[PDB]
Amino acid sequence: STELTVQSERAFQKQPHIFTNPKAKANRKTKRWYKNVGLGFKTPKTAIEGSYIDKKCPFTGLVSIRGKILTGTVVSTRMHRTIVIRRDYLHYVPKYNRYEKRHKNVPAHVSPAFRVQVGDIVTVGQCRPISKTVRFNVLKVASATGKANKQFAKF
Amino acid sequence: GRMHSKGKGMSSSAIPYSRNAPAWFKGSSDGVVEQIIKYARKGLTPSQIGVLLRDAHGVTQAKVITGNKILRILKSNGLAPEIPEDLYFLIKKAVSVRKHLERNRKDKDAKFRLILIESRIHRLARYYRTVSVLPPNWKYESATASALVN
Amino acid sequence: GKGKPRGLNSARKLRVHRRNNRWAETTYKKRLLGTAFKSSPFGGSSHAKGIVLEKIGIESKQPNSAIRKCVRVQLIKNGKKVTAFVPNDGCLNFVDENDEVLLAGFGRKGKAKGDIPGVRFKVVKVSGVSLLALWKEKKEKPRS
Amino acid sequence: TRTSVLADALNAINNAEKTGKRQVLIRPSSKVIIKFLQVMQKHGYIGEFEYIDDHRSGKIVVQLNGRLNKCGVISPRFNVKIADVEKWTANLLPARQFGYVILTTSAGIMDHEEAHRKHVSGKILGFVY
RNA sequence: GAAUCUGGUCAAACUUGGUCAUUUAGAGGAACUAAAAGUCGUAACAAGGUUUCCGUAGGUGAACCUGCGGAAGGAUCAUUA
RNA sequence: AGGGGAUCGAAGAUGAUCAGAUACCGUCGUAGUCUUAACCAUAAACUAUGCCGACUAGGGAUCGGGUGGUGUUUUUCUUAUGACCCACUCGGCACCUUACGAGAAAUCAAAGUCUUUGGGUUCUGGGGGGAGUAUGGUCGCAAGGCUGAAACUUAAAGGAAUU
RNA sequence: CGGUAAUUCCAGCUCCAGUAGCGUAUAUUAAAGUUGUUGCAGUUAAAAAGCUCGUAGUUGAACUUUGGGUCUGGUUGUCCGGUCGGUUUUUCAACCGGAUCUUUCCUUCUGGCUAACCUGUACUCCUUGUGGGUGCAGGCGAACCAGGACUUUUACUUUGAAAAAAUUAGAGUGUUCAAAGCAGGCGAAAGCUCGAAUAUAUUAGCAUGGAAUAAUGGAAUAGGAC
RNA sequence: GAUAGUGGCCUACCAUGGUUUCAACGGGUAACGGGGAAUAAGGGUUCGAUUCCGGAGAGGGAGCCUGAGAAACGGCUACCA
Ligand SMILES: [Mg+2]
Ligand SMILES: [Mg+2]
Ligand SMILES: [Mg+2]
Ligand SMILES: [Mg+2]
Ligand SMILES: [Mg+2]
Ligand SMILES: [Mg+2]
Ligand SMILES: [Mg+2]
Ligand SMILES: [Mg+2]
Ligand SMILES: [Mg+2]
Ligand SMILES: [Mg+2]
Ligand SMILES: [Mg+2]
Ligand SMILES: [Mg+2]
Ligand SMILES: [Mg+2]
Ligand SMILES: [Mg+2]
Ligand SMILES: [Mg+2]
Ligand SMILES: [Mg+2]
Ligand SMILES: [Mg+2]
Ligand SMILES: [Mg+2]
Ligand SMILES: [Mg+2]
Ligand SMILES: [Mg+2]
Ligand SMILES: [Mg+2]
Ligand SMILES: [Mg+2]
Ligand SMILES: [Mg+2]
Ligand SMILES: [Mg+2]
Ligand SMILES: [Mg+2]
Ligand SMILES: [Mg+2]
Repeated sequence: STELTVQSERAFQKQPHIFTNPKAKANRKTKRWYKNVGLGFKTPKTAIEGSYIDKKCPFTGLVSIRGKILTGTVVSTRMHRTIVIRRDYLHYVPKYNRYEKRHKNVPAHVSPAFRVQVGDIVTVGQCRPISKTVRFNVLKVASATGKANKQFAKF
Repeated sequence: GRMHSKGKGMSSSAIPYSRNAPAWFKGSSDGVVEQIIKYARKGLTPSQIGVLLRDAHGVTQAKVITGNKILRILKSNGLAPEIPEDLYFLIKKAVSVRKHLERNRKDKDAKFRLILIESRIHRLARYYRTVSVLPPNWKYESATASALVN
Repeated sequence: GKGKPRGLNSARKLRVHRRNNRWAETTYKKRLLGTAFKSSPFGGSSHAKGIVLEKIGIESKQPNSAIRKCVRVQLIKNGKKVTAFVPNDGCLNFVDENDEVLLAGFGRKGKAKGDIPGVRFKVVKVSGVSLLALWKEKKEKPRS
Repeated sequence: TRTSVLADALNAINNAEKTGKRQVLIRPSSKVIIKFLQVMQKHGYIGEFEYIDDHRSGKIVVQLNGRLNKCGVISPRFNVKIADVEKWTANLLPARQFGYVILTTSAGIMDHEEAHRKHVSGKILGFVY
């Protein structure tokens, strides 16, 4: 998520082993490293052009997307740089030949390359453990604008 | 079979088979549209306008002649109200009840009725939010409701 | 109609409802509360050994009349006191005070048998030897 | 609320048959219902049926020969898994020789025999004999 | 490079309290069941000899009785004009 | 807790009746009955029949509305209403006769369209007692309410009909 | 059952059942449609909340490509055994597919191989021929890849891949039979040789075919599509 | 910082989140989990300490040495019993 400033805390935040030689002056002035995650997913222009940092970004950081790729609706954005994803499914109870509606919340990491509101459907990829509960990293946000084009009813 | 009473009635208008304009009716769709617009300007709700059309003029149904429903037409011209008509009416009704209650307190039947009305309004509100006719946060209370009414 | 929900996604309700209902079925209740361990003189076991306190004749319920010849026993495992019927015509004079006795249930699953009121247990073995054996004169009681 | 239309139709048909009538008036009318009727027709449980256009939902007039002794929907459309069809057949049908379990598969609406032949399965609908 | 030793760290345990859980003595008290040749009536079943019930309140030796409202599971499917 | 307090009347007095009779019957009679602010949340709060929807069988009634009758009367001349009269129609409170369906039967146009078993749903029951008790919550100023056991006990308790 | 004829006690004799076994106790399963998803009850037997509102839950009208035709693969019945109890076609069938054409795209190209003739460049090895093919500039690409470009998202169902062995179902096999075991079998009885199969488990994940059913999404300040 | 390495695993500074009527949390289990077992129309119900596979533990709790591998107990150190 980030939210403004970039150079905002006690330590200088830089991409490790990326050097921006302060003698021969470049076009970008500071070199930005990125990679494409693969699996058919696309690295956004917000990630390449941006000034944000993140070690835990799947594009500009050090984590690698591998294993399971899940999808679900966003429940909570409140905690910084991460998210909560609800993941509705049907559990088959065999005795009654019917289905229970079930739940399971997946906490996931949000790269500051994304604008995520509560209720957006999000594609999330598995990676190396990031915190106590997080194993997943947001790859694609599917709800793009909602109705930000024509919000007002007047023709 | 009704929504808040034990009532079971089936009284309703029965729309005819033919979508096409009735053979006896002349005029023009444009004319009809103009009339509708005029009515809207004057300050009438869709239903009222429709009724007027049915009665004073040769209009059976607006969709039969023009190709569009009255509300749609209103919207197109930029005349459809801030609150949908039915909802507004409901709100007004609720307000009246509230006013009555304010005056006389021991009317328990009235109070009961008010609750029903409120519930109905809430239902309608929910529907509207889902359809996004109302702004998706619009709530109904008391003072606010009164303000809306007036 | 029909009181239950039917819809293809009901499942949970069907489960929970069934669970709730199950508690009205007495055996199930017994199993789940564990009343075989907490209450009941035998600790949910098929047999129990006890020490004979005294020999008590018990008057049967109605239609019938006869002194039944039972024994007041205190069980070794917990210390609970129970009445135990001594089967067959002689047999009561095989028992004696301060004697170790092996008691089974009566055959009603905790309930009292026939006409003998408040008695839920048989006497099977006195001082290590079967009552039946004694009765048939196949073995002898090896003192106490 | 009219929760199931097909069910209603089937019940009506059953009622008509039991009382000995030679024709029914089904009132809401759907695609599914029509398909069901067609299956019956094919198997000869029903005569000529016709769809009145109301410009709203529909209305079906069905001729009954008298051979149909029970329709019947099985309501919460259970997902039947090929090897499971047999069990259903055993349950619902009065014999092993005749009668049909109508089940909606992705290959279309058909009787169980047809499904077997085609090697498809899906959700159950109803039964006829 | 041993004894020894300064700070940590993990941390068994111990002293006095508090707390939750399960047990356990238990002066007394209030129950219910079983056995149904004790005592006082006869409450209910017949219009049960004041029709029964029910909610509730009071009263009583005990069934119970008496208000106020209700119900036939009532002893009435019944009085046109 | 105020106001009201005519009647009727738990308690009480009190006169009979009875072996007893602080019971029925008689005469009085505080509280209550009425009301204003609070509370209470239960009744055989019963149609002892949950709600929504579809379909199956006739028959008259009746209430509310609406249609068509050169139908009757009203009369201030046509009238126009109104009230009737007939016929149809939706909605209601019911009822009558048959069930070809149900059901243990009493009975039921639903209590029908269920071993030819699946329209959608909420709640409740699982032998009789113990017991709507014990306990723990919780709500009540209180009476109480909602929630609610077990040990133990027992071969029956019950339903509808029969002579 | 037993209070003086006890078919029920205690014995004797007969007889019945199971039998190297049979009884008793306590669980537990079937019986139990007495836990009910299949599949129960609730007017009177236990049971419909006093009544209404109401969030979750469960459930929820109908409606978008249907119809035709043209060929073309099978697969069993038939029509004879055309045959040395088995095997090949036709007269024929229903049944399951495939390609199309019907106002029809089935994701689209940036290219690789364009298999093939839509071809026609010399026209003929040659029965009087449009039987047949040495043969290459324009070019049908589905015969496959290797890369984009993004693909409404499910539930459901399909075939496949995985669900250790033992256990279970089950093929083979005279442990003398059987429970078992994975052995064995055939010789000249000089050495040779079958074996040690298959099938299940559905919950979840993976793969693919399907597009009925059930849901979701798109163009209404068009900031829509080419 | 620590670790073989990921990680509130721990530390500092900061933010206020995370889970929950689709039962969180708590309580119970006379609970090791599974393969499986008993029953046996179909659906189920009950059991699985136990020969195979996982996991724990060596009276209870800690703490470590040696080592590729142990927080080992037919190794050691302590405390409690
Ligand atoms: Mg209706
Ligand atoms: Mg409603
Ligand atoms: Mg009496
Ligand atoms: Mg009396
Ligand atoms: Mg009763
Ligand atoms: Mg008195
Ligand atoms: Mg007196
Ligand atoms: Mg008096
Ligand atoms: Mg009540
Ligand atoms: Mg009731
Ligand atoms: Mg009971
Ligand atoms: Mg009776
Ligand atoms: Mg004798
Ligand atoms: Mg059982
Ligand atoms: Mg029952
Ligand atoms: Mg009852
Ligand atoms: Mg639908
Ligand atoms: Mg086997
Ligand atoms: Mg344990
Ligand atoms: Mg277990
Ligand atoms: Mg185990
Ligand atoms: Mg154990
Ligand atoms: Mg030991
Ligand atoms: Mg150790
Ligand atoms: Mg040892
Ligand atoms: Mg060891």
